Amino acid sequence: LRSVNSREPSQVIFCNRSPRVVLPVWLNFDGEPQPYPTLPPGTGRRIHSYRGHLWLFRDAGTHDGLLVNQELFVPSLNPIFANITLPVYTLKERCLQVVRSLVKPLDIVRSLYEDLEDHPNVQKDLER
Amino acid sequence: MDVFLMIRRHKTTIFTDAKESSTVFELKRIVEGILKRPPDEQRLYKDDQLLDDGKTLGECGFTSQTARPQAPATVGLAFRTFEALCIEPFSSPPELP
Amino acid sequence: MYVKLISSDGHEFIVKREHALTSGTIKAMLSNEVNFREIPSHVLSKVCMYFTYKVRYTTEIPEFPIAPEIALELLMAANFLDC
Repeated sequence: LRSVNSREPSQVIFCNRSPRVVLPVWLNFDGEPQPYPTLPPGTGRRIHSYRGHLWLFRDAGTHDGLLVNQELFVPSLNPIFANITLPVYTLKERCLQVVRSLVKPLDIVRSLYEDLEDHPNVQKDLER
Repeated sequence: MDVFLMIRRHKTTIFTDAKESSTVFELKRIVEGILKRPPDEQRLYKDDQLLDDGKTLGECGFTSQTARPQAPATVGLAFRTFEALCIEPFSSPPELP
Repeated sequence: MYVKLISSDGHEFIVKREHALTSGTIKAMLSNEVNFREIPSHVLSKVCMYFTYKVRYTTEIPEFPIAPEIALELLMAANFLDC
């Protein structure tokens, strides 16, 4: 997974249709994730990228996974609209989310202690 | 527009949707398909307010934007002489750790 | 076509078959009432709300709300049912 160094510019608008502070993540030419500055919820940002580049986005406080035009966004030839939405999380993950966010890293099974500690991670999702 | 409702009575709670254009009486028809009781033995409420068979759910304040999938509006159900409106509350959560 | 999901405290939640079948656990417990000995009604109403929310949105999606006091229990419920 790496941006394709096309040098063909590509005009993109980062539209934030989620109640989360979005963190855009560009996958540079070696596949490493590069963090761009964040979009408050409901705010947009016209941005300059290139055909064949690799973008993903996360909640920027918890790294929860968001959708862009419903997982990986590649600017194609022209501007282009990257619509960043909440996914329909599982009920389990959604509860992991709420719990995570109210307790610093309790009365639940041992298998759930691990789930709560298996934070969403960008390096993690990438291998997938 | 679809409205999402919990229809509630005693310890019974149906989750269903209807159109905002559809009628109280038409909702009573839905109850009949489920709880097998004909509409004339049914009364429908929005809070304490008896609802009229002819009025639309929207008129009655069940709007697509208030009656939501993840947060559905409540419609009181009374059976029949007619009982009073009774809805048993849900259990109460423990205290926060 | 509907099913009855009964909570630990007697409350009887009647929801469309297809909504309940989302849960793989419930599909087994139907193969049509299902009794939930460890799930109280304030947890099982949320589960039912989640079914509707999940079926409608699977535009822009809204956050599924979860109050703090019900968060732990709902987590166990979600964990058991896999929903």
